[PDB]
Amino acid sequence: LAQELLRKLRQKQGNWVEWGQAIASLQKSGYNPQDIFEATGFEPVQQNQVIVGSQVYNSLEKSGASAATLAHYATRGSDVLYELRLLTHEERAAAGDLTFTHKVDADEAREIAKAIKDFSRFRILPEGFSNHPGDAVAYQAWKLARQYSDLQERSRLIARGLRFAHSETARKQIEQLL
Amino acid sequence: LTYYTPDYTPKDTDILAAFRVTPQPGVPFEEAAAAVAAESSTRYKGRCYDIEPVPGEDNQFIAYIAYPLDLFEEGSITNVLTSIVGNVFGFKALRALRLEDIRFPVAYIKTFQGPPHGIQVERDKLNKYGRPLLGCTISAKNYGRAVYECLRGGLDFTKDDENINSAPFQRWRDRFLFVADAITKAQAETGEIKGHYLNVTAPTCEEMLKRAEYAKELKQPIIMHDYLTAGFTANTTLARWCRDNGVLLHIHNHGIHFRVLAKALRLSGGDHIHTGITMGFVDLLRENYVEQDKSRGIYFTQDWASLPGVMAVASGGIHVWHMPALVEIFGDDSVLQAPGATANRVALEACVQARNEGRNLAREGNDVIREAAKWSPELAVACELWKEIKFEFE
Amino acid sequence: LTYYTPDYTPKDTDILAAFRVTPQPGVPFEEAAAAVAAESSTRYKGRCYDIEPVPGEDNQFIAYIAYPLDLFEEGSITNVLTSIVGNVFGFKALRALRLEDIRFPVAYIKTFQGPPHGIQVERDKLNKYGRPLLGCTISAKNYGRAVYECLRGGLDFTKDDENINSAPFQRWRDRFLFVADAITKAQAETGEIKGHYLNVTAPTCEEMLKRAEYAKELKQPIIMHDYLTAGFTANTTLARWCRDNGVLLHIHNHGIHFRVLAKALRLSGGDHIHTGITMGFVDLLRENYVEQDKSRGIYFTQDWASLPGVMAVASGGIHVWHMPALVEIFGDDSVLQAPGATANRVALEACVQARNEGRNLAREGNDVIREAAKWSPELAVACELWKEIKFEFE
Amino acid sequence: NLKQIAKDTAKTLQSYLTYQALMTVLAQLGETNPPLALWLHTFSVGKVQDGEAYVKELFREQPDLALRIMTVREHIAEEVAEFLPEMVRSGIQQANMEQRRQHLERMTHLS
Repeated sequence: LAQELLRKLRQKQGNWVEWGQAIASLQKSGYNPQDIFEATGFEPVQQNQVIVGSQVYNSLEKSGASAATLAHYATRGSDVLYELRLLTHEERAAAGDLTFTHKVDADEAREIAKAIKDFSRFRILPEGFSNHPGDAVAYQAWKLARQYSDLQERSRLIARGLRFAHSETARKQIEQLL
Repeated sequence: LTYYTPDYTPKDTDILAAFRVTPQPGVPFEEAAAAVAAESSTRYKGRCYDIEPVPGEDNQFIAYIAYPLDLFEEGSITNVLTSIVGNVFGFKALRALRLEDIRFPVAYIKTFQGPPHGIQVERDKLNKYGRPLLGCTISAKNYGRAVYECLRGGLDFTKDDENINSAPFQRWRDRFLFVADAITKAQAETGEIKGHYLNVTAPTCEEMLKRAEYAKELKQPIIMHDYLTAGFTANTTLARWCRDNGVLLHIHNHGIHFRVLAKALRLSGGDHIHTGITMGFVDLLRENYVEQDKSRGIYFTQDWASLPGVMAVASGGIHVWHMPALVEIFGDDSVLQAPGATANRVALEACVQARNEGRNLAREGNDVIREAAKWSPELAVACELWKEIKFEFE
Repeated sequence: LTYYTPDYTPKDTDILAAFRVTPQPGVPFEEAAAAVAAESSTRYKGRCYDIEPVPGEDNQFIAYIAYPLDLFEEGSITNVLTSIVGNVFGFKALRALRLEDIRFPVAYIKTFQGPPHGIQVERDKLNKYGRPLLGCTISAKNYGRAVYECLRGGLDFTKDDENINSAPFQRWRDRFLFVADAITKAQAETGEIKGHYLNVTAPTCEEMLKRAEYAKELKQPIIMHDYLTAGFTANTTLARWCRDNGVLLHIHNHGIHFRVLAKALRLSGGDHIHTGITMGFVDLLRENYVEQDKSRGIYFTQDWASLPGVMAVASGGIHVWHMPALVEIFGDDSVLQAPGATANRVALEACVQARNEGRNLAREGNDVIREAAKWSPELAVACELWKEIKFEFE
Repeated sequence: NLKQIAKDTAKTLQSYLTYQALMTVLAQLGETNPPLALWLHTFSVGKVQDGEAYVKELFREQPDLALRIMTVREHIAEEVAEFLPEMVRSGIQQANMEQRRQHLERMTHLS
């Protein structure tokens, strides 16, 4: 009797991971996605963001995140957690905490998930940085700020460089720019 | 020597070029760059404002030339590519010369209309969402019978490539029907909508206007041709046949680098073009804003300022077993190239769910191909055909 | 209240408005401005970033609202004037509301094509260079006989103004010939080329397409109509009849100030429009760059970035004796309104040479009119008719 | 090209030179500290390639013996790796003499 997962959607019953998981039930019982929108108000383009989000949020509380991150990402903050899809199971919950505090938008957490991707693509840690994503986006913001030889152009990358840098050794590398 | 003023900041609205220059023996680095910015154009003159060198390579230096805004015609790629590098490749005082980059302003990008269809607009008639595409290259009836059985394995389209025009054994009209009659017998029998990409190349353009009005009468999907042996002038009479019809989007030491050729081709038009630096222009066709990465060939900074993206085509060859290596690098928004066609769709669809679990698809790619053999006999054959060649010589 | 973020600098590419607001009693200055920036539009929202007051006037404050770039359609004045002030004039929480200014970006100005003809392009068929122009307003034969003798005194054109359409006493066709037959008899007999500006106003536009194809067949000069009882939509079907023909350029407490209406009308089109603040928009129609003059109504800064200028029309009335007062203020590049017509050309042509000697034409203006009476009998009559009214009561 | 080759060759033989590093330590600790050789032999079997990125995993659990492996990259990589030039091309000429002979072995079989 899978029709009671048809009912909990046009009544607005639950929160967004509760719909993010009830879709993948119905996507394992022979459903064409095209006809899912006929009885429930979500086209599978819009369902696509909460499939992958609940495929992240089951990994967010798994990998040891804090309480307030697991409180607000139960209710709001949807498409940011769609953008952490290109990571692994081990570093998403480290970034779910970090992209909550700064209240970043869709496109900014797009590139933070890109910056932690290349910082973890490396076989080697670069100088003065650790495993935290606050060091990841402050490594790129310093690696791409060495190339300016001008003072009043690099502080666009130093204010953001002093916005994320997590350990104190990663704070000194930003301080050499000044 | 008023063509070299390094005491100058290039404005917010200037057009702005680079050049990886290599001069003859004894030729200084400061007069070869004034030999470029002056002989391009003729307050109406370009000025080489910077002279940065290149470390550990054959005597190159990076010349930053800044042309004004008004020097050029609004909405033209032929003008920009010709008033800049007209007779500048023709000097003997240089050993080589390449054109690595161009910054268009925000003010000049939005004169152009761009690609007709984007990362959003492509999914309307194309029934594929959130997963990349597939398509393989192919008398007259027997030619129609072969595409009749390639699309029946998972190929999202096929390719009438390798230059099949109307020869005396296989005319142009009797090839269109038999690969239109071969779509109507695979649309319903496979549950999806597929095209067969067909050449429109003719001697004239009046004949080319008949090889594209016959194709889509209301008959037929989105059907393309090239840019070589053709121009940004030849493919403007038919890329703007997509301004009525939505029908042609695939474009199939001493030079001009491809990322200049890719700025010229988004702004001209088309929805997915064929091709750190491999990652470089594929973050120009797809992104909105790109900050300056000198180790990627991206020497400038220009936001694209709300204009439709364009995807990429796989350009390495046959790839049947080397499937998860492409899925990470080109991402979601790209396009890739009947038992031999059913092995292609299965290896593509499998990896995408093992990415979304959180499994590191870079360090695990082959085992995802191996677990997909236990329900697919066409991947049982292919993995043995490809290469396991290694070295453990430590 | 996310529609008021004063912690924000408006970007290089934002669209940027002002408003001279006046609220009801007790209504704060910070919520009336969020009552404007929010109910205009609906990252896609305008934000009032500044709240500056007005000294010594009835409780006004200047609201600086910043809409994004992408919010609007490229090349449209109807959209910009409607998505901004659609239902914002319809509140009861304000006593008044005016729209004093708009900054268009550099990126959005050069989407538009602008006036077809400028301060340069007007001098091609118009045979007048470096000196302003002259033109006076006028059965069917007897109407043709009167313009037959106004242009024969120096009038560079004439005006079929005060709304003469086809009435049952004077039809539309039998007015065009008799003021075309009256140009062919004054072009050669006076040594210059003159037009007679004629109305094209019809009920339909299919009839208006016949009142403008008959006028210039190849018959006739540059011939205009209005903007009121008409739109930026009505005069787009015929201002782009100047994109083939070069033929229609003259445009003849609680509101919208004229300098908003003048940005809307250069960018739409036309070569000389009818109208510190009188000096204000006439340094917007004619200039390239204008820096912020808060005591002139020019509250913003935007370079026009290479787009054709547009001149001004004298708007005070009959001016026969008050000639050198207009020549300084509107300058060279403007337009002004048979014995009674020969007094007009003489008083204009005389002052211009006494400016170029170096004589201060402001503090000397009447004596230049008086010395031009000793070779012209038509200026002997006019200076006695006008006003010498003074007060020496010290 | 060749710089694609030569930079790939630079890391391969390096990882081979960091193996003779680990083997010199291996015979050394079979004489000084036989408990330390029996535990180094336990970690050695783990099938981990990339000798440069193999010593980094040694610093994770044992930051000290990974310096003695590194020590001979200055000391034993000078008596092994600078003798490579005069000792490749001699073997190339030998393979030009070992293998040209069997073109004659088929020819005598064809004789």
